[PDB]
Amino acid sequence: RAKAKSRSSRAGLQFPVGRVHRLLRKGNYAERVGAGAPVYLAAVLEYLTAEILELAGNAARDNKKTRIIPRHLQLAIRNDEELNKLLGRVTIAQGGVLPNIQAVLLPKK
Amino acid sequence: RKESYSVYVYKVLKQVHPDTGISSKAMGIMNSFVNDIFERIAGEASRLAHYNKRSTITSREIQTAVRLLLPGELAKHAVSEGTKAVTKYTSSK
Amino acid sequence: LKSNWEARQRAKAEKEAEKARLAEEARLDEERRKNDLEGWLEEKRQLRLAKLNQLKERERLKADLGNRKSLASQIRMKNIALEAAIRSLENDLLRYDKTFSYDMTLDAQRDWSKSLLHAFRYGPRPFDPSSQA
Amino acid sequence: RDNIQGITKPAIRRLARRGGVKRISGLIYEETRGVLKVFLENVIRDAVTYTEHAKRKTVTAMDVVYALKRQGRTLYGFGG
Amino acid sequence: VLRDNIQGITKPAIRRLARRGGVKRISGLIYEETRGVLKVFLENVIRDAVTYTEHAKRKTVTAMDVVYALKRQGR
Amino acid sequence: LEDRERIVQYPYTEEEEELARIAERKKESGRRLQEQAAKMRLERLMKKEQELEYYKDIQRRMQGESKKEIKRLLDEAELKDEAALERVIR
Amino acid sequence: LIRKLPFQRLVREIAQDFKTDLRFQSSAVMALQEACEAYLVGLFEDTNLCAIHAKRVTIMPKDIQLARRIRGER
Amino acid sequence: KPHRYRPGTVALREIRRYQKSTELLIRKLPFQRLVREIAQDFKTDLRFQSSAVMALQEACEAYLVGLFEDTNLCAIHAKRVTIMPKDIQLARRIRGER
DNA sequence: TAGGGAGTAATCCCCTTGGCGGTTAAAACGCGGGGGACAGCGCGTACGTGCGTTTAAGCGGTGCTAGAGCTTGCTACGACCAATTGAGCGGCCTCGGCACCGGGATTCTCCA
DNA sequence: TGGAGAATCCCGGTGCCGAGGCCGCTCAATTGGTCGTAGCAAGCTCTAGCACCGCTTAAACGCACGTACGCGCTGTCCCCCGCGTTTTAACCGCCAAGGGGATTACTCCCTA
Repeated sequence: RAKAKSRSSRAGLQFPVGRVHRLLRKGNYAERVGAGAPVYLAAVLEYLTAEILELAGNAARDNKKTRIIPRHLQLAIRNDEELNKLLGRVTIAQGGVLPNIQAVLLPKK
Repeated sequence: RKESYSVYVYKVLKQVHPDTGISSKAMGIMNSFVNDIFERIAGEASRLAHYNKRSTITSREIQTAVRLLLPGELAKHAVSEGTKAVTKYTSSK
Repeated sequence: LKSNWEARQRAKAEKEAEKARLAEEARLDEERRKNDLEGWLEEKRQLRLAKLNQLKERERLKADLGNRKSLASQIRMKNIALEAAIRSLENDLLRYDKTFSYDMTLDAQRDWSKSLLHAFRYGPRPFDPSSQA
Repeated sequence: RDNIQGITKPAIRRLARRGGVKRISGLIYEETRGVLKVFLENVIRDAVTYTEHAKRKTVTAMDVVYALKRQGRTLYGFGG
Repeated sequence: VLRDNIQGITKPAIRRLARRGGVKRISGLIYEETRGVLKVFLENVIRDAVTYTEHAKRKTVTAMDVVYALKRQGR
Repeated sequence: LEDRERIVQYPYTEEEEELARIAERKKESGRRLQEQAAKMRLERLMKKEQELEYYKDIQRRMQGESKKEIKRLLDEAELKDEAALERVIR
Repeated sequence: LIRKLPFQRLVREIAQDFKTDLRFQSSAVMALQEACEAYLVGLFEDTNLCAIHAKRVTIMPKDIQLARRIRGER
Repeated sequence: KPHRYRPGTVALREIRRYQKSTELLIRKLPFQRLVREIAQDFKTDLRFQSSAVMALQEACEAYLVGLFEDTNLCAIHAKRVTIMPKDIQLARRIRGER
């Protein structure tokens, strides 16, 4: 018997192709689940996780914080033209809002 | 036994920002995001299979779900990184 | 082609048997009406009342259905984890129940001739928006 | 009991400040209380059905989250 | 090749659509704005309907492809 | 009420080959819709009668084969029992 | 409301950017037009509310922008 | 004589404070009683997890904060600095919510 | 004939609700004044109505061929399950990030 | 422009507590084999999508022309802000209750 090599390792992914395969089966999404669908999906999950975490890691550094706080995830999402399209109807616990004052409200010169 | 993507989110984190950390409260949002985007792709992949009277979720379902669900440049890079992973998978085993 | 013709013929036999069954039911109702008219009309009145209750329940249901969208999604989790009849009864009562009258019918109960707001706005005449006059 | 009056005028003010609002009509406070109660009723009603169809007496955060996602107002942070 | 066909929703067509919406008076700046609004909507439903058409390996976009694409815009 | 009511007139202004052509289009479109319904029904006739024969053959095999086969054979009709299968049969 | 042939050419023109030589069913064109008519009719109704707000009678592009922004399309 | 800022100065200071912060703006215990008061009319002897009511503050405060933003745009569209109830009514009606 | 399910009540751990007390910070109350809401007014220009022109959309008709839609044949592949182990969860630990405080420095407002 | 004071910054100090890492186990992911099938490849039909032509008219469009409505401008005021005083009740802590649920006890009778 050959030693096991995890399906993630064979795809290079950090995300777990085996669990993603189970969850596609347990969820009854369809009668059958091809061997490649968990690999493709887990790669996309790892990409979208990496996109948001780089922008949130920037926002954390911009605020001198080493840890991503929920604030930094909300800032990263709402400042991004595509994450704000993807998550445009998502509410984030302790995310807050973008600092945004309508210019007509600022004191007149 | 409750299952969380937190260990995999943290491995992605140390690739994009080796110095940077995350709070468990922010990790809960990340875990909520991964579950929500899994559910949205898998749900559209289910509908895509059903619409075509196919019993199998193939990678072609996932690819079309990602092109439906994601906007713009996210869709194109997502489709790229998935096709790469499936190729490296198939070339290995 | 004969097999396709057979399918047409099979339904034609079912159509003929349906028409015969309806005609046989009509023949019985004819003799029930001729002999048991008072009982026969009392059937149609009670049937109309039942059909009215069924329609009112259906009309109430049609008011309950979609009163709040999440009604469906709430109930679905429990699993996971008359018009022609009323008209026909009314028409027979109008034909033969000399105590029945058109003002009883749901048609009259929805006629402009029975509406106060038509009188208020347009008086005893019928109204049409086609007339510029 | 009428605990909707416990949503005080300052609390409604701060929500409007985070909403970027400069001047608030004194008629807003009663209208905002009506808005909040109508919203909060709908979510709790949906949540209680998940609680009862799970045969529970305790409403759980995921009951609320499923009620919110059912309403199109997906909330991240409390669970997947 | 097709070009400039967005002018084919004429100004009176915009009026008919606007009066059906109850609009009484229409700034002339509405016409070019409504054309921009129509095209940005129609591009999204066509893009998804074509994404469904490709999945079936069809060359014909079907009414059911439109229905699925509209149902997705509903989300 | 026509005595109690009084009526004030605001000022107003008021204004066959096409009729045959319209009637032709109405006739043709109506007939074509009836042809579509008849074709759909006649299509349903062959399908549903063969599905009835499909259900009947499932019943025949269910009745013939061992009683342990009953549910698994009627599961070819995606239904647990004839008490269910008779519903869709009817 | 919209005329069929010019809307047809509009949807084919848009399709060129997504896939060349696409075919369209006669029924697929109408399902698009009736959705576009219903979208626009249902939007002017929201611009009119924005024009009857702020006391005007005349809808402005500023009203389309507010109607779309509050519908969430912006 | 003590200082006094002009009308609108501290309103902007307050906007810039609350748009910078993330902490919840409705008081906790007054909201718990509103939730339980609402829940009583659906089912007696219900309980809520603390996380279930805290999840429910976060949802409704985001709903109100998001609504105020839409109503503020309705005010300034009427050329008003002041939001008024008909701004709430317009915003929700455009949203298909009133 | 026997085994294990149905009934029931005592036993005992977990955990959510409610009250008490303080105290303290935020909500409530007052009031001056300001400035923004809003009504009233003038103009002008910009948009709806009408008429003559044109333009091309829509209907009836002919011809073609692509490709949707269906039937047939087979093998590849994912469902399935028994055997094996290591990835990933639950519990425990600690130190360093971050907050919160205090006081001195720079910014911003507003009135002169 | 200046200025005073009030508001916000920043810098250093303190603490605590939660994040990140370590350890046991397990159980759920992986290896290996069997069997059915399902969907992929070929081949036939013929459906309806596309292209073109010619006529009809009714919808579009250019321009005349007014007046109805948009908007700047003035006046008023009232009503919402900003800030000081009064009051209340939100938040925290600690104990209480009981209430629910899973395990254990023991008879009685169904069902294999």
